[PDB]
Amino acid sequence: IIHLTDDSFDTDVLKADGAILVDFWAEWCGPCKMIAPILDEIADEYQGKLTVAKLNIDQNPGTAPKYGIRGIPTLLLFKNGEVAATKVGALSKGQLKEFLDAN
Amino acid sequence: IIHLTDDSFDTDVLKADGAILVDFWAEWCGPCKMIAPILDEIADEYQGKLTVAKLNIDQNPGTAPKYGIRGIPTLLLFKNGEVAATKVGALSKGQLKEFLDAN
Amino acid sequence: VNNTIVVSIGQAGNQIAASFWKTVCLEHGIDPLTGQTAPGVAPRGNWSSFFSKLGESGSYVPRAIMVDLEPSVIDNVKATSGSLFNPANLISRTEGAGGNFAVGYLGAGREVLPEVMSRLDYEIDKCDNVGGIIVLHAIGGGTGSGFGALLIESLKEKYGEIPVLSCAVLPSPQVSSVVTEPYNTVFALNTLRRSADACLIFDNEALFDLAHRKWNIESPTVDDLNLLITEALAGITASMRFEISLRELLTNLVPQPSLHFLMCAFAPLTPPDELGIEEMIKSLFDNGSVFAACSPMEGRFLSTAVLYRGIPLADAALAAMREKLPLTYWIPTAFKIGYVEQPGISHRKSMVLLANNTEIARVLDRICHNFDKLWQRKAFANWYLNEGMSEEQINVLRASAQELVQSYQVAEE
Amino acid sequence: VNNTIVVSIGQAGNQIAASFWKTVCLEHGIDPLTGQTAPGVAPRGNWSSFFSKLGESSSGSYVPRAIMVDLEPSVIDNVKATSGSLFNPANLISRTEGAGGNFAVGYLGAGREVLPEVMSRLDYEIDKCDNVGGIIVLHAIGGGTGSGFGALLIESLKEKYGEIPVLSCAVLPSPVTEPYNTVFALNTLRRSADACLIFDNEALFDLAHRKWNIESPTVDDLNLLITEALAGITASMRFSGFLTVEISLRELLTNLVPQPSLHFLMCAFAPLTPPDRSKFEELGIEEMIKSLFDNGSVFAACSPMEGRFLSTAVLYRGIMEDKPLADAALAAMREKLPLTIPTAFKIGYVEQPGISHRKSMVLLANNTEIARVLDRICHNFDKLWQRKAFANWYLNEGMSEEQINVLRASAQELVQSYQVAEE
Ligand SMILES: Nc1nc2c(ncn2[C@@H]2O[C@H](COP(=O)(O)OP(=O)(O)OP(=O)(O)O)[C@@H](O)[C@H]2O)c(=O)[nH]1
Ligand SMILES: Nc1nc2c(ncn2[C@@H]2O[C@H](COP(=O)(O)OP(=O)(O)OP(=O)(O)O)[C@@H](O)[C@H]2O)c(=O)[nH]1
Repeated sequence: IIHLTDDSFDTDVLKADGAILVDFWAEWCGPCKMIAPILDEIADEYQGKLTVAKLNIDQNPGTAPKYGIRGIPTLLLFKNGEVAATKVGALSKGQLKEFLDAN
Repeated sequence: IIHLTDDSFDTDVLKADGAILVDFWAEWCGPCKMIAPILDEIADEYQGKLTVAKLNIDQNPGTAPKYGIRGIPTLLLFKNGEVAATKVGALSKGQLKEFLDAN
Repeated sequence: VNNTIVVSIGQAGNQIAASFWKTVCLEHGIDPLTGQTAPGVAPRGNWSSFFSKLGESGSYVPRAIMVDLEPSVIDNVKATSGSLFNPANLISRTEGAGGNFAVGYLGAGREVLPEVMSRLDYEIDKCDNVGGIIVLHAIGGGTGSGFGALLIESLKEKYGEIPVLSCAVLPSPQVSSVVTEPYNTVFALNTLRRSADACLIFDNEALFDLAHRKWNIESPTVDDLNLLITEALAGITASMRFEISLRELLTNLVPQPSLHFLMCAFAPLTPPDELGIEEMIKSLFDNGSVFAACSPMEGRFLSTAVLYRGIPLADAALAAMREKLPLTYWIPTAFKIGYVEQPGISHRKSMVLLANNTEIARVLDRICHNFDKLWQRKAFANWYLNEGMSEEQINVLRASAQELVQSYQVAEE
Repeated sequence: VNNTIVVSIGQAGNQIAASFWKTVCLEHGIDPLTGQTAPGVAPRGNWSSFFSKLGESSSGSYVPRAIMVDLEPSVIDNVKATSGSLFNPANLISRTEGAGGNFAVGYLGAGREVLPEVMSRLDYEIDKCDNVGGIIVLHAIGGGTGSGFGALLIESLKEKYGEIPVLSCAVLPSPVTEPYNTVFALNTLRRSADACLIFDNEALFDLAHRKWNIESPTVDDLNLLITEALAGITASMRFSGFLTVEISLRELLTNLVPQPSLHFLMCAFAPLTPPDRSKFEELGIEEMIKSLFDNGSVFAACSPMEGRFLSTAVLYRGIMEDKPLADAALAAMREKLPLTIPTAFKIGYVEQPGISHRKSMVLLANNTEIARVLDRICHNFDKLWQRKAFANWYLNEGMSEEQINVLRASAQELVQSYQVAEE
């Protein structure tokens, strides 16, 4: 489980080798808590293939506005320093996979 | 079709060799009349395998209370002098068979 | 902190209790198989109201007594609940009550009464402050009805100052068969009426319908019906577990001792497959939401308690609802609102409605009429007559129910 | 109607056995502490498949067609303590020593001593069957009783009865001498068992921690998962009904095993919803079927989708809300699976739900990724045997050094079989 700050985003996400999934979230977001246990399973089954990161938008208000986030939870797939795909809202552990499989 | 009294229950049901199905019933019971034609079919198809008996609880009030009957119709399966299984209420000729097949 | 004991009786009663206790354990963070909580930390809320503690860093034991005249349900609870319950408080005999009120009240139930009362004596004594006993039982059979009525009477004779709430499961009309159930129900009703301090009804017909229509189960299981009851019961007791006593709760619900019958409703009734607060309240009060086969909105409310559970505007919609209820005019009314932080494990937020409503009369008159169908021809008379009841005694009890109905009929002006 | 006898060996075996029988009693309405039913009532379902009736209906009893064997007595003592008069006391056989985690003790030492009694109880159970349809052997293979005597008894079973199907349900250790015992047991499971269903403790551990939030999972937690799967697999044999597709152990293994050399199976279950919420929270059919075929749902630390399916059975039970949807879904899965050796895709349905889920599914598969689980084991065995770690343990016990090489080679012959089936 990788926690991020605004200061660490550059190195952790953008300068990163290999694919990375970022969960922009908050404590006061019902649906965000819903997928917290789901995201842990993917951190196992996509070992080496993916790294899973989290950014809490309350304590780090600087990053989300840069990416045009419309709400939370927002899953962002990064490859180099680039957004590959986007998932908005809480979802099944199965729809998440089909999303990861194709990109 | 075997009719019973309280006096004949002992010999006819309890001292009986082989399996026996007893229908505790009444004329003023809607559901009891419902299965009267059904019980005749089983008296044919289970020849030797089963004997089918009837006890009218109005004219023989002594027997049902001994067996903890909660209402009518009540089908009781006897083997020796023992209640093997119990069916309460009117039923299909098919559910009756699956009940007889298993016991 | 007031203490509550739960005495469950017969098949239904003990099956419901088993599921009640597992749930309440989970809500408090108590392990339902051992009675233990995470090392160091304690159970959530006012746990001592329903549990009592054994050692130190120790086990939590439900204030529970389970009774049956047949062994198999209580044996299921033993197989499936580890060291949770007090072994001395699980009491069973062998032969059952054969669906006969009289065996429960005059026959075999009379024989277990002392042991049961002994266990009650012990659970009452170990309470620092006994707030109430709750009796869970179905009243269609012989044990929950006959022994249930016997125990209630015994309890009020000896303790008297202790409030007794009966949570009574009523039988749905049978169409496949003609059964003794109406007799048993009416016989039990007499006691519920004269001795219990309140009786909360659970109509099997409505629960089936709720499972079939709102939960979407093609053909509901007894286990589906019990889960409906469990969550209502978890909700009612929530106000006492996180605080108000059973006595304070019944005081506000009951304005006259001759009008102490209750119905309940639950929200959300969504299939086991999150709602706005205004619509939750709207649902909670709809006729198709009550755990009885009647329409509360077409009768009158004597008194109401709403107990909300979970996560302002909440006070506005409840106020609006208050003003829309048809009220009994000369009897004193109450509309009590409760809030509890800790949610049911089922739903992030939920509500129970407890209500004293005159429509209970249509439910009771349905039972009376099924009885009269049987009694007009002395249908199963000798079942009861050859077990200690007289013909005159049956009539007296039948008249007692008719009087209960009449009470609520009068309350409706 | 087919009869099944369940033989359980060693700690794991018997603890699982106890949990299985309690659940089965509850499904059939049989009192799990006394073998009785309420006055006048018979059990639900086809109870005689797994139970025999003792005596009259009054004081009589329904007795699990069960035999429990151990060397150490603690576990069978515990069964006696928790299970009233359910079992036939003559079918609970134990001694005094444990096998001390030594396969050779169970196979050649103290195990040989228990065999005539155990075999004699098998005789008695067998003969009192109208028609015996199979024997299920419940055991862990990381210790010395389940592995050694499990090996001894399956061999013995096949020599004496031959034609009777024998299915092993075998628990595998999670990453002591466990890798040694596993490998030794595998030989017999390869050569003599008609089929072997693995339960990988590593996967069970993860599921219990992951899906259920148990920080420190116990064996009780792991046994819940196994029990559900066992109840679910045996439901086709224990119930009948208008829509119930009755399937014998014979028919099941026939469809799951395409060649005698490929008879190792894995299983998945759904829903894996935490017991905490079991009846209050339900999955729809979609999510349920989806989950069933997910890599994170198999009782094996590996990924069936990255390998190839040789064969498959989906065993559904309980409520069916939407049969066109379920058929559409299974048909879609059937066309999505990586395939080899011609495949089978069998679907079973049982009306009766289990005791904890309104509807549930078990997936049994013959899949080539079982090679991964087996590979993990052999790498650990080789890591100890390369330096002869606890070798004298087994040498001083009757096994010869060259003969354990044979068994390491035997298991390798099985791991190569599944690798060949993939490419
Ligand atoms: N809601 C609900 N109703 C039940 C349950 N079990 C039985 N019933 C109903 O309750 C009535 C029977 O009462 P029981 O509690 O089962 O029987 P008992 O009177 O307590 O015991 P006996 O007289 O020996 O038969 C019937 O109308 C059944 O429909 C249950 O678990 N939940
Ligand atoms: N899933 C599960 N695994 C178990 C259980 N009990 C033991 N195990 C595992 O089984 C393996 C040990 O095998 P045992 O059955 O305990 O040994 P045994 O043959 O019974 O007894 P000994 O030969 O005397 O040691 C280890 O991998 C344990 O983690 C259980 O109840 N459930």
